[PDB]
Amino acid sequence: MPVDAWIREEVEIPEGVEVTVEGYKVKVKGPKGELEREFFWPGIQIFTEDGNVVIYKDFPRRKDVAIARTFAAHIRNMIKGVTEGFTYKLKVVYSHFPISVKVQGDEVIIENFLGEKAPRKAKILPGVTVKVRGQEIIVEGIDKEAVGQTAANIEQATRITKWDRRIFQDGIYIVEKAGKPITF
RNA sequence: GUUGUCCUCCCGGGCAUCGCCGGGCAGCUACGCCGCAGCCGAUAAGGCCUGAAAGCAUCUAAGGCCGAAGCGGCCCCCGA
Repeated sequence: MPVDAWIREEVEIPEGVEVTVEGYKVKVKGPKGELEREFFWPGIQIFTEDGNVVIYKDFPRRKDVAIARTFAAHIRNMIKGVTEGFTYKLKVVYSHFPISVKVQGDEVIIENFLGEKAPRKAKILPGVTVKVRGQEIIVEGIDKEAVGQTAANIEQATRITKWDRRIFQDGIYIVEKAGKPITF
């Protein structure tokens, strides 16, 4: 099990992303927008030491080392968030009634969900943009977290739990996440 | 309207503890009429995102998104 005792990690940043700290809060600014996050752990200093952002605490514990690596991964997703967007594709597939998925406002509305005269809805955050092209639907946007939430909110609304789950199966599902979610 | 009886008595009255019966206004009542929301925020159970401990995976270990007739505002009653 991990041989740390400093504990100190180092996070590699290019010259194409600059990062500036002011307290225990990290802001990452690159070509395409910027994104700020708050990393909230107590007793840990996050600071920029030259070209590298370093996350450290003097007293190592098993719990602190997990938190340090999670924060380090968050900066990396932010880095590849501020260079280029993340794309998840979802497909709408249906059991009987053609099903019309359009974005009206800052919510996606789905109508003709099993012949329904009522909406199913899922929230679409401003950092994420949702475009519908036929019955492929693409959730796209700056940050991996924003993109992950927006896409998943769409699947859960349409989610079948009200009847049989092997025979009633109409709804829009996560065809791409970055593999094929999710099985046992 | 009407029985008995009293006033001589038509008229007009007493009493039988409203004499009894018939109608019914005001007023009071139902066996009458009229009125008595939504939404939101924060949460449960739950569904999940990112994501480690365990380079992967994972709804949780931190961060984050929703979500109860229940909880508050909203609402009704009292209140120098």
